[PDB]
Amino acid sequence: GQMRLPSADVYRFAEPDSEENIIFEEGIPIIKAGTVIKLIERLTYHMYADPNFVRTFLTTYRSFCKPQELLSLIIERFEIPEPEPTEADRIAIENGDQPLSAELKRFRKEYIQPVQLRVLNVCRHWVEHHFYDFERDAYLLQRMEEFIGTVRGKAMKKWVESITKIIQRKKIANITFQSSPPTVEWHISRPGHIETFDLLTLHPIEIARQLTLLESDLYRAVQPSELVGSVWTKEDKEINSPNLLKMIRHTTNLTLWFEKCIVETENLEERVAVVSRIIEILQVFQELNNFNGVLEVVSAMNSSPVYRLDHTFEQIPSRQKKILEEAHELSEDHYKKYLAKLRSINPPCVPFFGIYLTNILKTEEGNPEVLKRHGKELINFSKRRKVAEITGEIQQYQNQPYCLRVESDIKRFFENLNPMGNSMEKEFTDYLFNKSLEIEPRNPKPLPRFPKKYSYPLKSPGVRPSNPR
Amino acid sequence: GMTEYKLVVVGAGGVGKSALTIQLIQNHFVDEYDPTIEDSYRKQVVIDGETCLLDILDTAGQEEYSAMRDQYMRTGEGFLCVFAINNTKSFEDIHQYREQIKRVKDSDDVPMVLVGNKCDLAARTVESRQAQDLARSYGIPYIETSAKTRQGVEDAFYTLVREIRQH
Amino acid sequence: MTEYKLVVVGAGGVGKSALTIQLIQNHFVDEYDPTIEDSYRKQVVIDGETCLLDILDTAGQEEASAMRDQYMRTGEGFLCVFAINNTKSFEDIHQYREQIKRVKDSDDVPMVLVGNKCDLAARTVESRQAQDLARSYGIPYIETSAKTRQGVEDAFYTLVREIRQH
Ligand SMILES: Cc1ccc2[nH]cc(C[C@H](N)C(=O)NC3CCN(Cc4c[nH]c5ccc(Cl)cc45)CC3)c2c1
Ligand SMILES: Nc1nc2c(ncn2[C@@H]2O[C@H](COP(=O)(O)OP(=O)(O)NP(=O)(O)O)[C@@H](O)[C@H]2O)c(=O)[nH]1
Ligand SMILES: [Mg+2]
Ligand code: NA
Repeated sequence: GQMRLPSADVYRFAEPDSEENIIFEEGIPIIKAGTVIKLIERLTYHMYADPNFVRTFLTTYRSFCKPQELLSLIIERFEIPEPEPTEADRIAIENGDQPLSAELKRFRKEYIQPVQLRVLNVCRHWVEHHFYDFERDAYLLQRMEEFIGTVRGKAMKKWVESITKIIQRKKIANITFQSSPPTVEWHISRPGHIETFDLLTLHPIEIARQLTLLESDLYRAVQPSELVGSVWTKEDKEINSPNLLKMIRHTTNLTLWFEKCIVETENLEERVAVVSRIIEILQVFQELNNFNGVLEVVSAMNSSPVYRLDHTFEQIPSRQKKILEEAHELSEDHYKKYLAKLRSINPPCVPFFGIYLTNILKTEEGNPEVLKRHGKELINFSKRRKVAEITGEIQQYQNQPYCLRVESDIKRFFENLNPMGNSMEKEFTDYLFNKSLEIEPRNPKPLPRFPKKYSYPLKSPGVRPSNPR
Repeated sequence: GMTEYKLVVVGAGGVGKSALTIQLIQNHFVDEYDPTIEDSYRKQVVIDGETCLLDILDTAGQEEYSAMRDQYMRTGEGFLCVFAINNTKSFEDIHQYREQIKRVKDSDDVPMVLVGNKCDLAARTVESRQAQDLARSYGIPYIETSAKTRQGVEDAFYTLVREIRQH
Repeated sequence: MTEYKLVVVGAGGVGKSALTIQLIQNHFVDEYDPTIEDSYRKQVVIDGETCLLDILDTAGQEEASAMRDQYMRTGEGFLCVFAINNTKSFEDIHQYREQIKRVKDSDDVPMVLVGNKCDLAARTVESRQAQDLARSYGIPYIETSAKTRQGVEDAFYTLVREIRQH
């Protein structure tokens, strides 16, 4: 038979399941909705572990339970009463013999020890992967340190001593590869001559590599805390989502730099060379699976100032027209081909973040926080699972590092890029559009001629890498 | 077969813009949504007795990718320009959204509707007369919608389709 | 994308977590933080086919030994890890092998025998003894180092191939 449980009057987590406190989806069960008590029971269930659920719960719980209250509830879960001696134990003791304590021993082995270890696993995941709760509430951290540091008894001792050390390390807080990274490539600009760095003077291969390292680092720095609750759209977004916003602002700046390089090149022949070079950078982005970089280029080519430059795009080689067209097709039909390509490639990659943001926001906005059943309000956990499926996908692509060498001067050049200068956005984008009208006027105005601005060769070195001994 | 209309929702972030399309496309009568599902943004409808397919692009949440707006806007035949009735700044943004649409589409007469969205119970700061006057100055319809009761949602999209049909 | 459920089992301290984190993050963990249960995901192209690996990293400490049936039921394939400088961990392998066979009620479960810490000179389990055991199970034997990456991809991706051909 099943183990008997403590009275629900002394231990709240022994109340029987009912549709008034938990609802399952239609081989471990998947929870659609429940009370916070039932969610925590299943988070730390004696019959099975549910590591996905631990991640889902710790990522999303603040929408229905405060951090201080979560800690109180898992401490309450941990403190399980032991059953009294049975009739057979009583009779043995009355005869001066040692009781077998069979029911007590089974309850310890199959209920107390698994539940307690799974509570500690929640604590361990909380500290290791969601430490921001403790960075933002020093008293919460004190309570966690006190709880862990006062767990007695030898069955939990190894993990209690370990979690104590992990907490202390997190308070005061290296890559190996299958091969060597390829050699850094140089074109007109030579190493150390940062004053000459520009779109056409750096090697297009190395532009794409260094932007990919930068954009990968920005992608990898975004934590779920910047996403749950749609906080990057709210009034405190600069406080709550700074790494996400830094990543987006880099993408915007690079797109605008591409547009500025194009329309400020007034000579037609030179401007064709500029556009052709940007499409070569896009080709290397594709080879590197840097989809953020691919769409940075596509966004620039589709911008109002650039899209209308028919005289320029007429002279682009056919093979480059095809590269740009197949990159543009990734975004068509609501990113259908992009989504399929992302799910097919071999990482490392840099995803485009915008789709994730829209899906998290619409999942939050389109589903209710609670479900009303039998007069009770149950937490709608299915909504939180959907959000955590998205944050889990994001995290999966954050793991794999690029095997490319940093070039510190090229990295600094792109970190310091500032195409808008001190201008406001409307000012600047109106300037770009007026430049477009200057260099290729609306029909029937005649096409003017403009002097060259570059004194160095415009011929591209190409995007196939070289390898000296 | 039936005509497909490519509609684009534009407007300030953080003020409930996404509720318009969610409420339209939703199981009208079950409050639930999975935006990741293929064709959670396509809906077959009958407008004035003529069946058509709406394909709605709503990039809510991507407002900070400001250099992508041109690309997203060029996909559209008609536009819903959305502001929140309790956020004056989102109303003041409308002029620049309209100017950007006209530039991207290279036309002074692009099908569009102005939508004032009530996204919570916070106090209204844009009166309906202010929004009606703005819409009239542009020559476009004005529709007010609730983000909670679905009121006005069908009217906003159907009015835009009629603007496309009568262009 | 086909999804594969891999489970990493073996005695405490043999390097199950270090192997998994090396595969997932290309990083070697120096600390010895005993695992309760952790799970990882990895998209990777293997033999030209994209798949999604779900990797369950399990507890080796004996205090968790009564909690294994629940994860053995869900796993498709098992990495059975010992450390080549720890003869007791090698003797513990057969207990994991027999429990997996009981739980899954099968003599034919995808498995790979892994001898970890092969960067260390002071070996106490000879390759031949481990290879003999592997042959008796019908499974391959791969020596690995979570520290240097030697053999790490080979161990995990060989297990994927076993599940695929099962
Ligand atoms: C791919 C490509 C390139 C140059 C090209 N010249 C001519 C063509 C053939 C096409 N049928 C044609 O007449 N197209 C129009 C005139 C040329 N622009 C190019 C353009 C600017 N920004 C873009 C962002 C994305 C894409 Cl896909 C394209 C562009 C598009 C409109 C062509 C095709
Ligand atoms: N030299 C060397 N040390 C290793 C290797 N793999 C793991 N270690 C070290 O061995 C210790 C235990 O590693 P760990 O991955 O925690 O082992 P585990 O099998 O996961 N332990 P548990 O079962 O308790 O979770 C750590 O100090 C780790 O750095 C290896 O390949 N070489
Ligand atoms: Mg471990
Ligand atoms: Na206001």
